[PDB]
Parts: sequence; structure tokens; C-alpha cells
Amino acid sequence: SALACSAHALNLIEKRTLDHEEMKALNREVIEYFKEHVNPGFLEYRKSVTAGGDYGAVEWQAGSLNTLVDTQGQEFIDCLGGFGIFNVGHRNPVVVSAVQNQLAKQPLHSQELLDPLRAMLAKTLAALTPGKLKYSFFCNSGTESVEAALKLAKAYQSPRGKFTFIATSGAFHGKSLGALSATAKSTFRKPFMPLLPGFRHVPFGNIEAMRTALNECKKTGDDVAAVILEPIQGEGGVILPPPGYLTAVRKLCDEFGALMILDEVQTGMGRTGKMFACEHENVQPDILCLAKALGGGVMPIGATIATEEVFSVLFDNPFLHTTTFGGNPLACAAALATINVLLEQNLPAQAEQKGDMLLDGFRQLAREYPDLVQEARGKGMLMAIEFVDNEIGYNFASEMFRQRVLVAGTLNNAKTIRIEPPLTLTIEQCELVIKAARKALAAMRQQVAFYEILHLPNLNEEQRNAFIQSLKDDPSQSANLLAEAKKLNDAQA
Amino acid sequence: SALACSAHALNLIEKRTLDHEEMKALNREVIEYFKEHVNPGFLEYRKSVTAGGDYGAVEWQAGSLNTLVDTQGQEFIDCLGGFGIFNVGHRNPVVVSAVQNQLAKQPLHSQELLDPLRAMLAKTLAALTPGKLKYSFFCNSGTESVEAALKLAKAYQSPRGKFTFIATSGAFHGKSLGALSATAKSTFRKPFMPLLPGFRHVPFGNIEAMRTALNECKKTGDDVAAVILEPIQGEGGVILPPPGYLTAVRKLCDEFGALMILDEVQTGMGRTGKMFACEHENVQPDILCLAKALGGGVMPIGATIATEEVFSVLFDNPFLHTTTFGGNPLACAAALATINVLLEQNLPAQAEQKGDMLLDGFRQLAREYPDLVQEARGKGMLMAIEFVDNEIGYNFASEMFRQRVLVAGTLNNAKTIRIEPPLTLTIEQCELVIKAARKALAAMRQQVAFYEILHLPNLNEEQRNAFIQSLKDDPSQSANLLAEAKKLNDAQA
Amino acid sequence: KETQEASWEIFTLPNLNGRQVAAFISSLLDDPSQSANLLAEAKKLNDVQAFLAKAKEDFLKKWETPSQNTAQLDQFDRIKTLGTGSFGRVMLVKHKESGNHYAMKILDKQKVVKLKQIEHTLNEKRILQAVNFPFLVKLEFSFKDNSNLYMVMEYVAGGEMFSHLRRIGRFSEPHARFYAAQIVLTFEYLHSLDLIYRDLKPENLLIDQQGYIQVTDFGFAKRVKGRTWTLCGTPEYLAPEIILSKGYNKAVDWWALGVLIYEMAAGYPPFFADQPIQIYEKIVSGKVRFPSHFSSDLKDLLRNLLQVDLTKRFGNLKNGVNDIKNHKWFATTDWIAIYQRKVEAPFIP
Repeated sequence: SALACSAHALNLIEKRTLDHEEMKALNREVIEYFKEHVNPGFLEYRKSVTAGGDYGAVEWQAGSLNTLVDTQGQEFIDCLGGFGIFNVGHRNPVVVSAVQNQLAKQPLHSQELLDPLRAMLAKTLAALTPGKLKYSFFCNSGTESVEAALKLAKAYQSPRGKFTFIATSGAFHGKSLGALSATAKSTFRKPFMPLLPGFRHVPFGNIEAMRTALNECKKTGDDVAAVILEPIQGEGGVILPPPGYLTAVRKLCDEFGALMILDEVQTGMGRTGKMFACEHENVQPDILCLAKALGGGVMPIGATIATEEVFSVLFDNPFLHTTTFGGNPLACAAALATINVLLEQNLPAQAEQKGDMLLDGFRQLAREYPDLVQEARGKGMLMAIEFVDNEIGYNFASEMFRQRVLVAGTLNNAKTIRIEPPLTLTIEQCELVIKAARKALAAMRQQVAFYEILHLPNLNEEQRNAFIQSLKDDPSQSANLLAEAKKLNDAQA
Repeated sequence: SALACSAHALNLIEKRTLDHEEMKALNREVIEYFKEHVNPGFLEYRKSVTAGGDYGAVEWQAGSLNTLVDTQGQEFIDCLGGFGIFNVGHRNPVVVSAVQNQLAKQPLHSQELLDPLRAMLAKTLAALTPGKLKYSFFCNSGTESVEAALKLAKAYQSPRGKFTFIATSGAFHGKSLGALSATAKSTFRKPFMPLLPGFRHVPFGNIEAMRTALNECKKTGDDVAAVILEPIQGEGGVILPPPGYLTAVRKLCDEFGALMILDEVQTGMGRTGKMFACEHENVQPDILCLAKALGGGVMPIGATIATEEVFSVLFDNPFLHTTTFGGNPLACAAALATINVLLEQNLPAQAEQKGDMLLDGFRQLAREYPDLVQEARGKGMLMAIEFVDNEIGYNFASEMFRQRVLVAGTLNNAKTIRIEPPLTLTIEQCELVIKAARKALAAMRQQVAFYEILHLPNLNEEQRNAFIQSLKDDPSQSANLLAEAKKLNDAQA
Repeated sequence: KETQEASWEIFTLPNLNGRQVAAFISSLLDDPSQSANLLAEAKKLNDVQAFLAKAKEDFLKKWETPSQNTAQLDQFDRIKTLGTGSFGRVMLVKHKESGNHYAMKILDKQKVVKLKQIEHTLNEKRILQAVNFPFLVKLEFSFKDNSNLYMVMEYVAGGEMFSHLRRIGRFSEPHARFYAAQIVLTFEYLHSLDLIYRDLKPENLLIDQQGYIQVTDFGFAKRVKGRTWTLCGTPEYLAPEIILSKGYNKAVDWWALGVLIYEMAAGYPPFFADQPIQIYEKIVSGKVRFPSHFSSDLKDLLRNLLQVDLTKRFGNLKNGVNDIKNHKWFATTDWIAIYQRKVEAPFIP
């Protein structure tokens, strides 16, 4: 019965530790259900099952601020941070109690009485945001964030006869039909077409291009309502735009009277060094999208902050754009807690020193294995290593998973991996990571070399065997023996 | 500073009671901020400020399961239930601890490791849902619910060459651009047009119409992908469709190979008498949208449950439709708690007896004041009273607000008011409500009559004064004195 | 519409009856210009009556179970002996804990019993103990011992109105308006608590350090619900009903006000003869011809208050007190400001 299934899951919430067969039990239901009620695919493409072991790595509870412990007790260092969620770490004590307090009083609002925390957050965000960004709208996610932004721009610009929206190729903005009209990857968009009419993509980091789009549209009577872009393409592979770009986009917008929308969903809340990435070039957008880390990894939340000139649209009919759960008290709680922590222990500043020590650490590794890595890149605690193959990439992401270091990448989309550990990552865990990636890079180089030695056609078995022998006895020579085998295979060529 | 504003709001979370000037202080910031950072409009159109009093009615904390207490200590009976959110009441002790437990372990997931509660919920929902509905997708709201539904239908039906979507006039489904393409009110849609191409509306409760839409589209090569409707139009004014309709829609769909999407966002989780409204006619949709009350008024959540045949689309590329926060552990917690409570204290069954005692109670009041009410209507604990004017309606919703009974309606959209108290409303509070609405209906009838006596043109001041005199001395004669004044005004006519 | 808003506001006043509101609605209907003034007055009236509600509740509480021995003799230090009566003597005292000054009245138990004054004494105390109004003397403390009763009264320097009226001779109508207005509000208050005062005369009117009035004798005042018959008072101020020996009520106070005003503006009472029996004759067939310098408005009010027809007497109509508060002679008086004591006194002793 559903009554049955509810209770069994209800008692498991209460349980805090597990007998080894209580574990086995669990992991087998959880795989069983994932296959029959969730998606069977996540069992196919995820690194938690491929490299799971005998059992998958089913989540259990948070370890420290930076660690995660599965149902077997294995503790993982999070260098994923839920793709930019866990900026203040897992269960940050300051956020968890702000939530638990608010939970004692009133978790959600009535929707009729002026709820106080939504004012306080709207206020704080006004304070925290650059230039004339004043009004906040509150939703539940990063996609609802962008949607409302699109709606604001729309309601603003359509009376002025402007309907077209420029977005950028490689841009991600959300999976809901409205945001998916601005999101750019082929794969994500094609099945659900036709999407919103009038969304046109230009290359990212290309101001010369965006002028031509804004101008062509002008000429043909399809004038641009708004331009929407991320400060850094996060999912897009940690693409950094050319210095001056965001500033130059900002003028270009101002020149053509087009609203500028900044999707700071993955670069907001101090990840890139500054509280908002658009502060590195000190650029003020007309609209700013926030989410993910705004909810301190405790709560889900999305905020849309805009200038007064733009948010005015909603003033005369405030019900034009509502949401049911948006701005609920205990989500509010969470953010104010997160906003407080970020300014107190001043973690944007931490983001920049840990963010360069790490990244440098990776582009060093990247010089030492140019045969497995094209490049590493990032800005503050948002960074990514680009491998040569998805084969290799998924092999890196997977290898370290076993070294109990949790990074990105799935079975297929894995050519470039992303490193996004909490901003609260210690200097001790910082090395432990670059160390783990060095071991990982060694072992892969071993395997890569290993095959290389085998299809050497001119090389005979007698010689090949000598190399394979010294390879296993000395994996350090994986590069030397290789060169010696290739040099030998060419000798008999 | 933002650091400053964060802390002040942070300490207020900690505070549990307020000195009367600590109150005054609060309510004035909260109004001040709402005007300068949230919306000034909500101060114009909401009943919390118009009828606020000297101060507005700023929320503070939950009272009992059915009561809410503002910053002045005034306790309100919730006959709104957050528009169908608070189905198991405010802070239902069983939900709050399931949440607080899960909060001690891990609030959000890593997105790499198989999270156990999302299996358990996916499982339970499979159990709880009629027919072949098997797979659940998890999002954050009611709008994200429908969006994914639209996306499932799309990804299913577009390979089969079907792109058009029929929705119904009066339908509400969400404010995000995708759902807003199916949502039907003019007001909500117009500013943001052009929306998704290929959405066509037909009248609700009209099977004769929907045949013609499905057939016309067939003829013209624009074959219907899916039909989407609510079992009852909730926001649409508690519109009940003709018996047999939902069943007859279900065949019509099956006949034209069109997917049937049921928006049980506001009629789900036991409000109408059954766990899902589509069980009264025992109809199984291809897709089912859930939200609101699924989160036990503690958490925000949305679920999209579908048949295997349909959810298969996502199997081969499970990342086609993801969301960042969807299915997070502590939202999961909340639902399983809510699902458990609803089956335990068997509250759908409570919904039907309280839902008829109330509603009958209103259509009685409705016979006694036919000059202020056209009709009352509902199905289980979803019900609404329809007045004659928005003037009158906002006057009812507002009047009772002061009688500390919290109902729907805003300053303008208020012709029909909705009654949606928690399913945990006691029989004692049940009368207290019908009583409060009787007082309210009296006082309005007084005022209505009062003006009626004044523009009686043939009536002189001397006579008019006698009526006004007895009116104030005996408001019960408001009907009698009126008839006597009108009869007198006609005597001098 | 703009008018209709003020109309509803007038009707929403809980303190106002059907008659009162219907009176503010009419004037509005007829004068949409004074909308704000009509709604204003309505609010004053509402508020005004509302307070009377808090005054009565507060009175009864004290009237029902009265205070006793709120002080003791060795809490004060005798400064001087101010005056002596038949009851005993009045002394100026200093409260040792505060340094405040009072006029303590000592009255010999045995001397009262002889003078057959047991009731008056008890009734005066019980009234004073329960009463609270700016223009009334305030009994601060009250106690007794073996030998005598003690009434500790707020000391106010300034003579009787009687002797003061002799000095000036007659008051200018603005001077008399200032004194009348206070007696009016006092009477409104007392009538509310169903109390006839029954002893209004210049001798019972002391003057504040602030030049305002203090009313000073309560031996006669009665908590009367319906009607009473005991005649007590000074011949000049008796309403015809008292004399005539048919029951009377609170109307009698309003008559006396009339007489009191007449005297303050004329320098002599309207019904006056060498010997009393005669003063009664002149009262009963109530022909009161005014002095020449008497304002016609002041004449109109006096013709109204001094009215043998107690169904035609200002004070006891349906608007009750409001009739003379709204009279042409009292247009230039701010009652609430009179109440606050924020009005410039015409004379300070």
C-alpha cells in the first residue's frame, strides 16, 4: 500500500546509522525503484553506479562542511558542490538554524498577510546588488528565475514594440519552455520545438556579432526586446568571455534601448571571487537572475532583481506574475543566513585565493599530461578541466570518484569536467584534491599507454611482453616504456 | 549595509514574541520595504492593508493547525489554506518532524549519488496513483509541474507528428511562459504574448466542443498532441464540469491518440473528497500534475506522474529534462509525511463530510441573501461563494477578515470568493465560519440597504430620517424598513 | 460619492444612536460643503459619549465597594489651621513622603451625631470617593480613628465665586461663558452617573490656582434613578418642581445653571425678594425679565433653561445636554479644550 511505502520511508528518515545489511537492503530498493519509478537511465549514465562498486553510492548524510557520507560510510570530498549550490558548504550551521528557527514559527506564508521575511530579503538584496537594482521577485529555482526575467522584459518592452530576444550559443538558462527558448544546446531544445518565437542566438564573447544581430533586427523591423547572457558560461564548459565584453554588451544594449538580463544563477553568491560576477567589470544589468547558492544548500530559491524603471510593470497589477511558493518564509530565512555568512566569514575573498591555488594547480597537472588534457580553466571557485575525449573525461571523473573525490561529468557528456567545490573548502582538502587528480591522471596515462603498446603492429609479442612487464612493475615508466616501445616498433617498420 | 540588514532580519527569526512597540516597529518596516523593494501594489489591492486597521496584518507564526497569528497577536481561522496548500493544516506535527529529521541528515542532494527519498516518493506515488501511472518527475512548484508535463507530451508526440495542444477557457495552469500558453485568462497572458505557438482553447465542460477542435485540427493537418485540463477549474471560480465529462474527455483523447494531461495541482491531495479528483469518475490520465499540498505546507514541491509508455521518452537521455532543486531530500520528506498523514487520519474522508456541511451551510446563507449572492458551489473542501459585484465580493472577504476569518479575494478580482480551509478544520471552527459569514452578510445588507434608502428621490428627508433611525437602532429590520421606504417612495411617485 | 463616504463614516459610529447619526446625515445631505465639519462633529460626539462609558464603569466599581483608610494621621505634618466649622476644623498639611499639600478636614464623630449629619457625611464621602472630574474637588485620602473622621482634600488657593462676584459686581458675558461651560460639562458627567447635584450656588464654587472652577459641596447630592422629593438647597436656585412638591429629577440642576448664569451676567439672581416665601411665588409663575445689557442669545438660552415646563426645558429634551452645548451663545466655546484646561482663564486669583 501507499500507506505502507510511506511509513517505511518515514522510519528510515528517523534512522541515523545503518547495519551493513540494513545498508545492503536499502541500496537494492533504491536501485530497484530508480529503475521502475524514477528513470532507468540514471543507472546507466551516472558515475555513482558505473563506478559504484558492488553497490551504488547511495547518499546518506552530510559529513563536514565539504564532505558527504553514503550508506556504506564512505566519506566524499564535494568538488561538485551540487553544480554551484553548496557555496557555504553542506549544512552550514548558521543556515541550518536560521531555517530550523523559522520552521518553529511558520514555514510557508498565507499569501494574504504581509510576510515580513520577504521584505527583509527584498531589502537586503537591494543593498547587496550594484547600481539601481531595487526590486526583487521570488520564485523557486533557476529556471523560474529566468522565466520571470523574460516576463519582465516582455511586459516592459512589448508596449514599446520590441519582441525579439538575443541569447548566446552555449548558454544555459533553464529547462522550462520559456527559458529553454534562450538556452542554446541542440540536444536540450530539439524534441520540444517549436519553442517561443523570436529568440535568436549569437556567439558568446563576440561583441562584433551582437552588434550585427541588434542591427539587422533593427533594419527588418524586429527590434530586440532584451539580450540575455551569463557572465561566464558555466555548463557551457566554463567559457570565459574576453575582458571588456560584459561592459561592451552593456553599452550596446543602452545604445539600442534593449534590456540587459544577467543570468547569475551559477556565478552568483561569491563563487567567482566577487558577490556577483558582474562586479569584476562593474556592470549593472536591468535584470539579474539568482538561485542555487542563494538557498544556502538548505533551501530551494530563485530571485529576480530589477531596476525600478523595469519592475514598475508589475506595480499596477501585482498579480500579473505570481508564484505559489515563491518567497516563503523558511526559504527567505535560508538566504538571509547565506547572505550573512558570505559577508561575515567574507567567503568571496576565500573564493579568489582557493580558486587560484586550485586552478593553477590544475594547469600544472595540465602541462604534465598534455596527452590527456587540452586545458584547465576557471574564475574563482568556478573552474573546469578539458580533456581530449569524452572517453578520457568520464575516466577522470570516475577515477577520482573512487578516490572518494566527487566531481562532475556523466557517462557521455564528459569531455570537459567542472570543479565547483564549496567556498568553504579547507587548504588541507585543497591539496588532497589536486593530489587525487594527480593519481587519477597517472593511472589513466598508464591504461592509455597500455593499449598503445598492444596495437604496435611491427612490435612482436616477445618485446611487447617485456614492456607490459615493466609497466606493471613500474607504472611510473608508463611514459618511458611507451616511448621505448614506439621507438622499437618503428625500428622494425 | 547588506551585512547590517541580514543580521537584523536574522535576529528577528530568533525572536518568538514581540513588545507592542517592537510590533509597531516591525509592521512599519515591512510596509516600508513592501513599497520600495517588493511591490507597492500589494499594499493597494490586498485585504491585509485595506482592512488592516491602524497597522497591516503582518504574519507572525502559526496558531493551531487551522489558525494564524499576526504581529499583534490576533488569531485568524484560515479558510484560504494558501489556495489549497495547507491541506493537513499549519505545521502539522507529523510533517514538521519528518522535515526536521531530514534536516539533521542532508537537506539537499549532491546530484550524483542515488538519493534514497526520491526513490521512496517515486514508489509511493506509483502506489497512490490510479491505473498505469508509474514514473514520477520532481520539480519545485505547480508551474514547473505543468511545464514538464508539456515537455513529456511534446517529446512523446512530436516524433509522431503531433504539435497542437487543446486547453480550456478559464483554465489556470501556471504563470511561467510554457504553462501560461495553456492558462486561459486574457489579463494574465496578453502582456507576454507571443507565447508558445499551437495552443488552442475550448469551453470547459463541453465535450461537443472538444470533439470539433480535435476534429478540425485533424482535417487541417494540425493534429492534437495532448489535451490538458483541470478536474475542477479552481481559480476559474470553482467551476464543476458536467458528470461524465472527464470520462468522456478520456475517450475522446483515446480515440484521436492524444495524450490526456490532468492538472490536479489544486484538487490533488484529498481536497475534493478523494485523494485525486479524477477518482470520482475513476479516470486515468497519461500525465498527472501535482503540487501545493503535496508539500504539506512545510515544503515547496511539484510532481509529474506519467504512464511508462510516455515517460519512456526520458529513459534514453535522462538529462533531457532535469531541474536543480527537484526531488531534494527534505522536500521529499515533507511529502511522504503528508502522504502518510492523509492516509492515516484518512483526511479525504474528512474532506467530504466537512465539505458538504460547510457548502450546504453556504447555499443556505445564499437563499437568505439572494440580493448579495448569486450562488455558492464546491466539491469537498474546495468551494466558492459567487456574489453579484466585485464591490460586494471584496466587501465580504474583507468584512470577515476583521472577524478574524481569512478568506480569498483581492481588491478587484473578488466577485467570486473561494473557501479552502485546511482538511483539518474542526467542527467547532466549521460553525464559527458559517456564523462569521452570516454576521458579515448582515452588515453588508445593512450598508446596501442604507444607500438604497438615500437616493429614494420621491422620499423626503423627514421620512428617510425615520428609516435611518430605526436602521441603526435595529439593523435586523434593514430588510423591512427598506421595503417600507421603497413602498413609501413609490407612494409619492 | 465624496459625500457618501462621510455619510457612512457617520453611521459607523457605535456610540451614536439612530437619532444622532440621522442628524449628521441630514446636514451632510443638505450641506456637502461642511462634509468634513459634519463628520468631524460626529466623531467628537461619538468619542465624547464613548468616554462617558469609561467614566461610569469606573464610577460604579468604586461606588460598589468604596475605599477606606487610604492613609493614617501620622503620615502628615500639621502646617497651619486654615478654618473651623461646626463639624470641626480644616488644616493645611504636608505629606511626609511627597511634600505635597492638602486641606485635611477633621470632623468630630460625636459633634456630627449631635448635629444629626450622619447621612450627609457618609453620602458626601461615598460620592467623593467614587467621583473623578477636573472641575470637582478631589478627595485624595480618607480615614478615621477613635475620636474623628478625616477627609484629606486637594488644597486650592482662591476664594468662593460668591465673594468674588461681590468684588467685580457682575461678570462680562465671556467671563460667565467660561464658568458656565465648566458647570455644563460637570453636570453632563454627574448626570451620566445618575447623580443630581442639587446644591449649585456661587458659594459652592471655588476658583483654581489656574483660575478654573472646583465644585465643593456634596452633602446634598443624590444617586437618583427615577425621581426624588427631598428639598434642600437655596431658595433662589430651586426649580419650581422642588417647591411645588411634585417629584423631581436631574432637570433641577439645569434650572439652577440658568439662575447661576443670570446672576453672573446680571450681578443678582432672577428671582429675588426680601423674604423667601415670596421668592417661591416669583419662581412658580416664572416670569423672569432680563437686564437691558443682556444679549438676545443669552436671553434665548435663559428662556430655555429657566422653564417651568420641564418637558420644554433645555437639558431634558431628546438631545439632552447637547441642546445648550449647541446653542447660539455657546458657539464660541471649545468644550474639549475647556476640559483639557487649555483655555485662557479670564481671571486668576
